[PDB]
Amino acid sequence: AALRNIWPKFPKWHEAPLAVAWEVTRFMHKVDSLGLKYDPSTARDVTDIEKPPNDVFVTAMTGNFESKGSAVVLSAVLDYNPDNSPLYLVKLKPLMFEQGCRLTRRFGPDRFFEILIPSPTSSPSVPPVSKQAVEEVIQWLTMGQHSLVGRQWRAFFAKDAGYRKPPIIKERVHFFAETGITFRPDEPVEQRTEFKVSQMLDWLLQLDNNTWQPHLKLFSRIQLGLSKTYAIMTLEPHQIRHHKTDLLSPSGTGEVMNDGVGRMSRSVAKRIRDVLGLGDVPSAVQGRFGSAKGMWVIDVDDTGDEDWIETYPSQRKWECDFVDKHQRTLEVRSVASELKSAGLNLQLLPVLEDRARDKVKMRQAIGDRLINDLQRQFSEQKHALNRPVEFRQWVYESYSSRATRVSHGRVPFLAGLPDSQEETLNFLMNSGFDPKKQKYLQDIAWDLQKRKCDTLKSKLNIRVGRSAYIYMIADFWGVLEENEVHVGFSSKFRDEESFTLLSDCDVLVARSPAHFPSDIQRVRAVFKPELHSLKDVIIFSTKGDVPLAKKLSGGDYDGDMAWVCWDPEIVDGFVNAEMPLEPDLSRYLKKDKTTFKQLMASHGTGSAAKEQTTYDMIQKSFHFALQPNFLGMCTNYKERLCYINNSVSNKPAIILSSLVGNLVDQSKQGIVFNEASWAQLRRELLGGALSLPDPMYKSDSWLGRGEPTHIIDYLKFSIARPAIDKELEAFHNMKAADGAHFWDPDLASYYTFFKEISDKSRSSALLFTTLKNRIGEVEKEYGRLVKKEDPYPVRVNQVYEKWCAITPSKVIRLLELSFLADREMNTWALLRASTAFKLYYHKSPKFVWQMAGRQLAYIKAQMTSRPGEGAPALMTAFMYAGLMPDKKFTKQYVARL
Amino acid sequence: APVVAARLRNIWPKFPKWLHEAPLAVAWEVTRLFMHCKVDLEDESLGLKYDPSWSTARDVTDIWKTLYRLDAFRKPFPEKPPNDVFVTAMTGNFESKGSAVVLSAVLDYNPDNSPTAPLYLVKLKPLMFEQGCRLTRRFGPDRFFEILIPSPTSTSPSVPPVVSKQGAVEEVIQWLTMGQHSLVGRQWRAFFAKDAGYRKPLREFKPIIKERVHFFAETGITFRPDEPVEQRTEFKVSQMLDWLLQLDNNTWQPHLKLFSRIQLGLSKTYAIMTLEPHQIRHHKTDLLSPSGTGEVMNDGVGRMSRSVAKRIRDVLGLGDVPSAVQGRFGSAKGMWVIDVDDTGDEDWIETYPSQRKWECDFVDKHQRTLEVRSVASELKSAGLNLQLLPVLEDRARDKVKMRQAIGDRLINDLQRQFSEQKHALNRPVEFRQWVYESYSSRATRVSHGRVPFLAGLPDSQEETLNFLMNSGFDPKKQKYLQDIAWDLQKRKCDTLKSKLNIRVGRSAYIYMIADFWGVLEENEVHVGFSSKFRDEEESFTLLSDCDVLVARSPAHFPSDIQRVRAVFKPELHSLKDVIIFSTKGDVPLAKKLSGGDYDGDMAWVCWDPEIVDGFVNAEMPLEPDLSRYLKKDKTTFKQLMASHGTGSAAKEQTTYDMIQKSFHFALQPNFLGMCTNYKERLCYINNSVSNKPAIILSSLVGNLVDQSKQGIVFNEASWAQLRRELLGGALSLPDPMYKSDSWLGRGEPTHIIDYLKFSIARPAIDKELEAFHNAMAHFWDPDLASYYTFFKEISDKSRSSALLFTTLKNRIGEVEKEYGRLVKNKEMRDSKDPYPVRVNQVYEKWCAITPSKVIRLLELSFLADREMNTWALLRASTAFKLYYHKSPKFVWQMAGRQLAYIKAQMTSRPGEGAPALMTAFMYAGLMPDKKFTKQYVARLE
DNA sequence: TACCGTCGGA
RNA sequence: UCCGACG
DNA sequence: AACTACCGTCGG
RNA sequence: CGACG
Ligand SMILES: [Ca+2]
Ligand SMILES: [Ca+2]
Ligand SMILES: [Ca+2]
Ligand SMILES: [Ca+2]
Ligand SMILES: [Mg+2]
Ligand SMILES: [Mg+2]
Repeated sequence: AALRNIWPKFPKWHEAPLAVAWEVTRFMHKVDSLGLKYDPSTARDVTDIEKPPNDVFVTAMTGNFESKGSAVVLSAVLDYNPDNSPLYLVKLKPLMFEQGCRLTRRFGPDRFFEILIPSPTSSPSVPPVSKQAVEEVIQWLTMGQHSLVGRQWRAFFAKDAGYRKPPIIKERVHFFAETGITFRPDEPVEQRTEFKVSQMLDWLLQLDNNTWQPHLKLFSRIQLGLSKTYAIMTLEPHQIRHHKTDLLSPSGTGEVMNDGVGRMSRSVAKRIRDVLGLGDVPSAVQGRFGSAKGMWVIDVDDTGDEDWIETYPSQRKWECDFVDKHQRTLEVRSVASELKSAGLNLQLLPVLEDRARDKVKMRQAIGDRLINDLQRQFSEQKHALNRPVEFRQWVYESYSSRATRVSHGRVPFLAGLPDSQEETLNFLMNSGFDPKKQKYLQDIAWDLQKRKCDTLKSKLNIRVGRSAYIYMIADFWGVLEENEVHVGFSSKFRDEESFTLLSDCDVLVARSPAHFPSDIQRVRAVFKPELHSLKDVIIFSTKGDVPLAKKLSGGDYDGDMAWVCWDPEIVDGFVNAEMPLEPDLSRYLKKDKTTFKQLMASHGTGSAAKEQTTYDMIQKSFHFALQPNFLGMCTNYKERLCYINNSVSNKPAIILSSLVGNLVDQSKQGIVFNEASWAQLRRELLGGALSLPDPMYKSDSWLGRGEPTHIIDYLKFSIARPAIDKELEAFHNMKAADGAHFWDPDLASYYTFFKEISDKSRSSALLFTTLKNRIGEVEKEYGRLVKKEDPYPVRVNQVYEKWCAITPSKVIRLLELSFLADREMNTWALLRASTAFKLYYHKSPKFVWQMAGRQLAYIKAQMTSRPGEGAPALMTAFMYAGLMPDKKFTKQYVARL
Repeated sequence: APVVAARLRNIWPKFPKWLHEAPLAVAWEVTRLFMHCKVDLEDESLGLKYDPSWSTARDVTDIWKTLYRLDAFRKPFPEKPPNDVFVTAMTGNFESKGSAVVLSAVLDYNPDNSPTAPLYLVKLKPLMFEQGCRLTRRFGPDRFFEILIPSPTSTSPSVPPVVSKQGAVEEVIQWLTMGQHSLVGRQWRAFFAKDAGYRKPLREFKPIIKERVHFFAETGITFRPDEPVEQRTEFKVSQMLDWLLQLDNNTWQPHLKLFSRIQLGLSKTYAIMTLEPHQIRHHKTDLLSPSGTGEVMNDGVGRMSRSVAKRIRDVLGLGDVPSAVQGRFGSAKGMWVIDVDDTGDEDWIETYPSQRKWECDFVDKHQRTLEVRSVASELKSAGLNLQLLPVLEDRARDKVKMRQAIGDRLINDLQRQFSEQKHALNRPVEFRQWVYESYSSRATRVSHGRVPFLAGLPDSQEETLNFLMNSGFDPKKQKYLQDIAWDLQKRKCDTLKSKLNIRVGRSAYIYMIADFWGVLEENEVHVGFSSKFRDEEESFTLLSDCDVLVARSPAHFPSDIQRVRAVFKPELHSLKDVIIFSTKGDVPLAKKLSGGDYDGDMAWVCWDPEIVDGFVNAEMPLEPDLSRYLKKDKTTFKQLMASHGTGSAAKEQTTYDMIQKSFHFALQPNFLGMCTNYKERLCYINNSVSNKPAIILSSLVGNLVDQSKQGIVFNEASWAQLRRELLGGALSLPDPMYKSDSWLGRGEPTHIIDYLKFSIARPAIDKELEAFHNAMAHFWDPDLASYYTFFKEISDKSRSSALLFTTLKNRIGEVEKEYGRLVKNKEMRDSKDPYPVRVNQVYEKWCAITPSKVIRLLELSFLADREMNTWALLRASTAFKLYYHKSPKFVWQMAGRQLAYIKAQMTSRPGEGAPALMTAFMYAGLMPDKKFTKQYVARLE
């Protein structure tokens, strides 16, 4: 309680633009009758007054916190303050641009403030102040306004942000600015009318027509207003087709067959392409529209050019009138785009094996694939090392630097070589060095492969080229039969056969996470020309008793993606399983069903009652949301117990699958599940208080007895590790080495050159001896500071600074080339590198290459040039970074040779 | 004409006794030098003897160096064979990885008209690689020799009199075919000839029609009477042809048609695999029309097993398995498509009668080897051409509409291609990406193992643009780079206004195939792509539920473009990058397309709705009977043999008769060109491709393309008579106005081509070039003068340095003046020395400019490539200082390389990254990263 | 004054 | 442009 | 002390 | 880290 002054105080020193106030307050970095005064508001860069970029600042000052659909964000991080004298330390983050949302577009980003705060229901770090208290924290966040940068902030939403480092579990809480110093009673940022959270929520959800909803679920729908989305277009009432019924089963079971998905007209789809700047028209988008959320797919039957969209009951999360423009605006979160290979995750393996007709054969196949994959990998690197052009291509494919190059506009350099080992190899190879000839490169290439082996031991990867995660859609047009799916691609899906569609074959579909044996299903891919224009989506039938998506771990067509696999080896043994009869767990899982109406009865009728009920929902929902979550604990418990049983289909496996199936829906479903319910369910149905071990596959080595038997144990320890160990032993054998050597007669060329001049001139000899000596001093400082585990980059740079200081008559002017702004590009730099190489190449080779790699590459390129054999090119750092190896050149050139 | 016969006795270079020991590659390349340097190979004054070193040479320069020691050879050496070729000729038995070493010569008429002078001058070409063929694989590339020779029936004014005024044609033909020709130790006998078109005479020795003639080496000094290239067995041309054609079983064929099938043995192909007899299904009947017309519906195409397709992918290194290949297999020629019904794993192929061009037993393994000429591969956008436009207008439901559209399309296509280059020009990273996507240099880079240079810059203008931007030059700040981009665009505009190749995004040229499986109804076609076919608005992986136009070039009849319905059949989904026509109906759709079929024909396929939707199909034309003018010589091989009798001697004589008779037939003047041009002019002046004269001439040229294969005789008199009796007289029509570069007509253009070129293309091109010229910069760049400044300051305080600096200055103007004479002089534009040779001579003079510690420090003599020393930097800088405005082309072409070096040196900034000095080879293996260009620009904006 | 279209430069 | 195939 | 916190998809 | 299921 005495939680009475957590936020920074606002002084009357109170007329500053909101952006100016927050950035000035950001002083916190820490000064509390000094003559502080309001300097003369029109700044366009923060430096003029951990830094907000100017573009953000201009939009904050002049753009009303909005630009290109991006909103400036008032985000803050709160962490427990160490001192425990009679709580949190606020750290207002820099102003940043984040994608906007319905609520910020309708009321203004400046009126929204988001914080990351430690959960009060959490852990040793939690201060004793643990001895209380949660009600007091929740009251602090909800019951009252919060003053900050001259605005009164009220809380209206909370969501789990997960474990965060000050590690503890932190909540994201959202606040709305209801009033302020610049605010007006009953629009620019400064001239803002005062609006209560209760009205802001009533605008979004139209509570008067939704009091029948469980308030917990209603509260969860607030997330639609905060969904970060691209505003595409606004549609007119006569352009919106609200259906009053979903597509239902033809078998009369009553099941909804298009849960979450509707059609849009082809023109609407075109506007999406135009607004988002997309190479083609998207077949389907994940979006929001009024109360509706889910997927929209092009009506392949739309021949006109008129804009329209439909909604369905399964999509509309609350009764909406769709009157306000912002409730009629199509909002896209993502579009169905070109697919990539998915591989096979380990959760799928137990179910795949559980459903195999021949478990021994299915195991044998997965293992033979992995052995074939690892053997290919090891063999390809060995072949690549033989030729620089081939090794450059392999080194480029193993690690991606484009992100690092784009952010820097160049390959970043530490001292005389690029930061990364893979860039050091390519850079040095581009200058003519050979890994099989220059030991320095040989060693580097040895590290990377040795580190690559260590990455394989840690993580088991079964990669299947013929798999992909794909948005799921339902078949509005009735062309697909119950067990048929349609899959066409927007481009070539490449597997070392290639595909543009799937036709006349079986496929597996699943959703991750898969738990029940039926959470994977085998189906027949049939390409229907009627659907040819829908690409990068998989289309399920709308016939049959139950929608196929429902079978995929309770899936639907509202944004769900399916794992789709058409690898014939993985598919052919699979035997479908009926959906499981889920046990009754109500003894352990209590559902709070209280409706908004029931909440209101406590207060009466009319605006005053409704507003009270609304702030009630918020506080109660905050309590629920802050209750410790057990999804992860129970998921891990299931993994450990199913491992022990080697079963995913027996009685405890179904129980745990049903349990975790309800723990994901916890916020929307109002499911209560505390520590005591977990202890009771374990005691009565599982292994009681016993703490379960971790599966053996969770460590790098087989620490068990006898040969591994669990499929994941078998693949990681009986297939993968022995193969990896065989390559490592081959690599360890190195000892064997007509070999790679540090010495390169090319790199001493400048040294020998200047030695001949020095022998005939005393004046030049003195400069040479000085140079030789100063280099010696720096090599001793490298031994001192580099060979000292303050940080390693800093220490290398420290020597590099001393190295670059080694500086030098027509001879001096020709050596120094003063007109060059970058002294590392003059002839003295070459000479220094050559002389250092000559004197320290065998004693201390890393010093020479780390200090002078850059110039050694220059010397090498110069020396290996041959008259009339083409021209070496001197690339600028920027232009060098934008180039990549040409895969076709390597294959074509290698074939010729 | 025995005066011609006199000048036809010492045409080939003599093979001296001192070179008999030489391997053929030696004899060839040694002979080439003697011929190029004007030294007599039997000159006794030189004391010539075989150098034993030549037998082990791995570089031709090593052999020629020995000759250049002699004073007689000390003129620039002739173009040299690449080293891998030469080694292959010396130790590889003339074959490497499916490539054959080729022996070729070019002949031109001797300008000397002495009665005793050689009629022709010979230039042996350097050994080279070309793809092999069945005949070179079966008998060895070293036994084949091909020449280009002037056609003795040429009527050009340039023909000497000894032939033009004389029995000369009969004497030349007899020279070619009567007996063996001695050359490099071997006896060569002609066995095939084909038209090689109009060729300019070599400068070393007015276009003339030349023939390509192929000789087989029947024997030679090292040959053995009845393998390595040197130990070869005697073999007669008559026998080699019998091996190819199995003449005993083909005497029923017209001998001229039989002769034309020799091309199948010479077709350049990749040998894939050899199938066993039991894997080969010879069909006795083609797929026939279901309506009983007898018409063949799969003319030239058959099925292969899925495993055969896989082997093709493997052997050729393809990304995926190709649905269809163009190939040869024994006597069969045509297309083979994967059997979509094949689920086994057994190798097999099938042949049809329409594919088999002679009766072949398929016993020999070389007659059982699938050979691939080409595969159906990823498609690209096509465009219109001058032949389609009049037919598209003829068939248009609204001529005025289509006319106005085609034009407005040309206009918008020009605007997008100018607007994309103008945006890209604003940032160097973006222009580089645009230049890289503009052209393809991968092929050249892979062959030379680097970017080839001419003097101080890459040869390509595209490579030069990127090479100089890679060193930091901006194309909006340096005029030399702007000028290069300008010239490049002009050239493309010139091509548009000359060829009117209007781009149509939704169009492609696609191999045609027939539907073996009966799923396509008549007038339905199936098109699936192997990957996304992009068009700015829409992208495609297949075509479904739309109308398409299909056509073949040459298109002449109104019905040579056909509008049909694209229907995607899931049964055929695995056949990609081909267009499949129906095998139902009375006539195969392929036949309607200028008489086409499925043996390698490609169709122009258009699915652009604005172009498709106005088109109205025409019915097939009522063709005239032209037998009065086109006379087919149908003489069979059997009939030829009756002149001689039966048995092996008779057959051998008949075979050589076929050859000589077919040479005479092949050397007769061809009228395809004249009659096609006549049709163009007539249809132009009438502005009609559908009236009676248009149909007659379309039917005529339709017959003359088939000429050599059909035995059609059509002489000058018959052309005249044909024009007289059917076409209103033997006239000489005006050239269309669009043949000229500016509008020479009166008033507004009337013909659609005139309209598009002169009303649309020309004004728009001048408009774009006006706005492109306004969206763009100086020659000067202070950075490039940094070294020049640096050294004036030194040489302002040193007399010795100043003397050096002045000699450099003076000698640069010396070479500059030489550049203005050899390259700049418009007079030198035509000279025996071509542009590259003239540049190099100036470059050599430039590189000859050459510099005590200051000299050592400038020279860096330990560097093997003096062009990388600091001197080369000072030289380029000074030259730039002096001539950046007066002679920009000179500075950049001589010193561009070092200028690039100085620029990258000067623009480097401390701690702002490191410039990278790439090796020439490593530089050529890199390509722009499109994903980097887009990611970086987005961060910038 | 004697053709056009598709590919490729081993 | 030149050279080499092909339709 | 010692129990004990999930999978997948895209982007950055 | 940032969204999303
Ligand atoms: Ca869902
Ligand atoms: Ca749902
Ligand atoms: Ca043909
Ligand atoms: Ca044919
Ligand atoms: Mg659901
Ligand atoms: Mg034909």
